[PDB]
Amino acid sequence: GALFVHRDTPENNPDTPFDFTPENYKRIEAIVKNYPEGHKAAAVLPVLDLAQRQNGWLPISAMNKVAEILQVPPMRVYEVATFYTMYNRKPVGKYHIQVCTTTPCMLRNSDSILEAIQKKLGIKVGETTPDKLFTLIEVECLGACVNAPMVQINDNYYEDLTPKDIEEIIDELKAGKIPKPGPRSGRFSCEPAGGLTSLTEPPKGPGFGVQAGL
Amino acid sequence: EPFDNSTYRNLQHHEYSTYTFLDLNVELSKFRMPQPSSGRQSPRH
Amino acid sequence: SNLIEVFVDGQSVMVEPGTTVLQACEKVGMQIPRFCYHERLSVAGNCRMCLVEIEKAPKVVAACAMPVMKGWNILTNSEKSKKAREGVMEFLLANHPLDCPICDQGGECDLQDQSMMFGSDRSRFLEGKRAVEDKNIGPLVKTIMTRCIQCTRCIRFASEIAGVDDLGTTGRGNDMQVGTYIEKMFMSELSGNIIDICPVGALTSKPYAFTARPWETRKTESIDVMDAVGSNIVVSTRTGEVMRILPRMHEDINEEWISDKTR
Amino acid sequence: PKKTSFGSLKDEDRIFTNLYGRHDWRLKGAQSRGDWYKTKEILLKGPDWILGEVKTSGLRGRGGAGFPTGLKWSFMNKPSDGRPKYLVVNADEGEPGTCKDREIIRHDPHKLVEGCLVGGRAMGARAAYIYIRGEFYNEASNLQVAIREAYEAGLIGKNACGSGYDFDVFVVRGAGAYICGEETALIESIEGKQGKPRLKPPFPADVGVFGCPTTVANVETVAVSPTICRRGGAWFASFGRERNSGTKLFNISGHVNHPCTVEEEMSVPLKELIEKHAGGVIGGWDNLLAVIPGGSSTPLIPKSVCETVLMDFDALVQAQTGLGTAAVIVMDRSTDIVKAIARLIEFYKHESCGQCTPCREGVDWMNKVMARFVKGDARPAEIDSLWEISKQIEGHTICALGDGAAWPVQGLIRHFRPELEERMQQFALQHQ
Ligand SMILES: Cc1cc2nc3c(=O)[nH]c(=O)nc-3n(C[C@H](O)[C@H](O)[C@H](O)COP(=O)(O)O)c2cc1C
Ligand code: SF4
Ligand code: SF4
Ligand code: SF4
Ligand code: FES
Ligand code: FES
Ligand SMILES: [K+]
Repeated sequence: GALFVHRDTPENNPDTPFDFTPENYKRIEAIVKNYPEGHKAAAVLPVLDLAQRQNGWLPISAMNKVAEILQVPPMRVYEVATFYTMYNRKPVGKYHIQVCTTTPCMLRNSDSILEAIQKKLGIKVGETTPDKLFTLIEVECLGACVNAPMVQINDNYYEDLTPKDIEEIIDELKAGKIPKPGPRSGRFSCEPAGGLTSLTEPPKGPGFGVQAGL
Repeated sequence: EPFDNSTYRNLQHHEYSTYTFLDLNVELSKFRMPQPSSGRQSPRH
Repeated sequence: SNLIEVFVDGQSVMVEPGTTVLQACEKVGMQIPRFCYHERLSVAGNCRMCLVEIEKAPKVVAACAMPVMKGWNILTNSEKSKKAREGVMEFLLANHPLDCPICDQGGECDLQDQSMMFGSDRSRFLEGKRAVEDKNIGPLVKTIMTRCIQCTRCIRFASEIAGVDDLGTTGRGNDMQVGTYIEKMFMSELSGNIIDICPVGALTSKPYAFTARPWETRKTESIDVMDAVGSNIVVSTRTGEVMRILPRMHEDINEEWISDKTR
Repeated sequence: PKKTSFGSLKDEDRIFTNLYGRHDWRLKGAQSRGDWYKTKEILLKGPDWILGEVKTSGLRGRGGAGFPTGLKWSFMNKPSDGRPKYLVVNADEGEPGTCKDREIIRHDPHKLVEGCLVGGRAMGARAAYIYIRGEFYNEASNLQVAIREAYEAGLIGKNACGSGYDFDVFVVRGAGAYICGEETALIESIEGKQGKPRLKPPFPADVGVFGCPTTVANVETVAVSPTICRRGGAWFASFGRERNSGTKLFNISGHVNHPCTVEEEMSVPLKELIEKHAGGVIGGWDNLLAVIPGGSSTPLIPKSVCETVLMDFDALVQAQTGLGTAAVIVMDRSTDIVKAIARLIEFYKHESCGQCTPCREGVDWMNKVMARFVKGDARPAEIDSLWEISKQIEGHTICALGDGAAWPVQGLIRHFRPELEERMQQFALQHQ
């Protein structure tokens, strides 16, 4: 899947109604002013992401609108849209489960969590739910491998899961309520499961051993 | 006063809207400086 | 003046500072095999066939984009250079589809010639190859994108020479595909020249499509008359019949390009 | 004289005082710890002074580079040609096992922004382009409310800390790619183009983002800078060993009891590290079958070498591997090392940007042939072919992703050839 060739569809066509709210245009101005003038196409990453933030799935009309907003040729927008991850070019459910399966994450039987996702939703890897809520796909090492096999939905990490812990969060999102983004078994950020092997003392004080006239 | 060594206070990240990035980026825009000019407004000009 | 002395596999030459390594080698006569660098186009260092060994240097460097420095005997025929060329081409020539009898580039494929000169004589690819669906981009250019090597020459020609920035790349990894994403219509006045910049038969001439294997057609120099520019061209005629018109190098009239109307 | 052993770093000597989120990550807790202390004097002391102490401390590349920070930052001491000098900080952390940058940035962002301010003052840089991996949304949101608080306090911005140096910070998202961790691919990504690395030279020094002179850095690399600047290079030079000195935020995961990420002094043998902090490998030290050091790019090491080798770049080089980013991942006996490396190189194939031929083609070729190996469909000759292909990938790629994907294959072959042989013999026997 994930075909990098767009085709004219009634849902995704140049006609497709896409635009930005006035607040979205204010955000785009903020993105533009961050970068030096003359090189403004460099801001093509957030604004198009901003489109996601208001639409999720990005129609070809969204790419064309971003191209005309940033005064950049349309395919220069298409390239960054089709070369980076996320940037969903096909409609997806509002919730978007992403379970890492890389080696450090897989070692603690991440496949158990994967099959638990599958059995809870009935859907398989890829396809979204028939009710258009969740999207069962896998991701690479997103940067939370130090915890137990963990998943990210939209913009919420959950760490230190277990084939059991995912069930509650899944039917929480299915029920509408949001689970708390964080590890599911102690270990607030990354501390040892047994306890605190370090950082167990009050912190350093300002002025600790400096050379005074440094 | 007693420093609790087993608590987490990075909790405000839980209640973050989908626009939170740009929501305070727009406010931060005020505390900035003029960007340097490359001359031509576009590399295509 | 500022001419810096640079050796190439021995004998030394006078080289303008800022000159790439491959130009320095060309100053003597030996030529780096290449697929990504065109003399009148921007460099990208993409094919990695431009790799060569620098004397007393650990890793090979790309002769396409390498500002040559003091001394720097260019070991063109070093064993490490030959091994690097062999490996880079083995990688290039893995997913290449078995179309040489059916591809119009046959006999003047460049890739075939480099394989004859600097390449292996057997394939150890034990797995299945990759296939890319064709993207039509005109009645003027035949498109078989499974044969492409992603040398990015077409994209750079579209951006700088023609100026119509619609020919690009999509995706990543081995599934990266160079095309137009949208079924767009590349109809610039210089589009036909992409037929002559594509090293492989990924882009060919539709009107001439498989009319003659180019090892038969005699080549006769002449001048285009469709325009007052008078671009130098070569008529490829076999058996008393005109097959196609190719651009001739002049550097004062047409560089090495002609209009689609002329072609 | 020479420190006989290394380990059990002093708790007050740990740079990341809030690594576990035990302190206020905003301005108040940061200043309580000692962040933003003596900044004014630090800017007044000058780029030459800051570069002197960064050499004295002697930081090898904390972001899995190894190049000393001294000359790398001295590359931005030449007089300004007029182009706007910039500082860039990399925070991709897509590397299997990399979790330290995310933790520090969601827990100690003020130290990071203070590293950017002090470093950029040393660099002659107009402002900082702090690029955050797009998956870390809340982490970026936290760092930028911290940045806004600093701007309100006047520490960063015009006349930074009352010094006249007009440094600034720009929070940059990234639509997700491990190749974006590469410095030139990072330049390309932040330039709005694809995340394809550019060939050097032009080095990132003279030609960087938008053609302006820039210089990349790791989150940890610049984050440790302000503390060592306030304390002096003696603090960092004391811990660890020669060349490889100071401290590194080690990450531990895999088959360990407590897969945690902890700060510890530099050049420590693994034997202490996994057992004392991670509660030991599940099943005891005997159960430990292999350990990959910092980053999956570095080849895996059998247990016969890990227990003795220290965690320092030179020693891991002697151990036929690299130190990387201290992402120690441990695999026990029950782990199928072949399938683990299979998933790892599958990740590498998924992350290849496809620019240069060697990466784009050879990594996919490796994926297919080595998946066949994992299943067992192969002849004993193909091991040598895989080794030669790994050599072909190495050194011929524009960026170092090719090397980082070739090395795990080399380590797997070298350390577990007989396991491969018996796997394929069983595959030959099962089918008749
Ligand atoms: C494929 C690839 C991925 C990389 N990813 C990262 C990364 O996530 N973080 C990082 O700090 N450096 C990364 N690097 C290294 C950078 O290219 C650069 O050398 C490094 O950021 C310098 O860090 P330092 O300033 O601490 O020495 C990566 C390199 C490659 C080739
Ligand atoms: S372009 Fe491809 S199919 Fe055609 S001759 Fe060359 S290698 Fe063979
Ligand atoms: S289509 Fe032809 S010119 Fe374009 S990248 Fe592929 S081989 Fe090169
Ligand atoms: S090794 Fe080459 S093809 Fe692979 S990501 Fe790096 S530059 Fe791109
Ligand atoms: S392994 Fe799952 S995030 Fe790194
Ligand atoms: S010339 Fe070296 S890759 Fe194109
Ligand atoms: K051709």
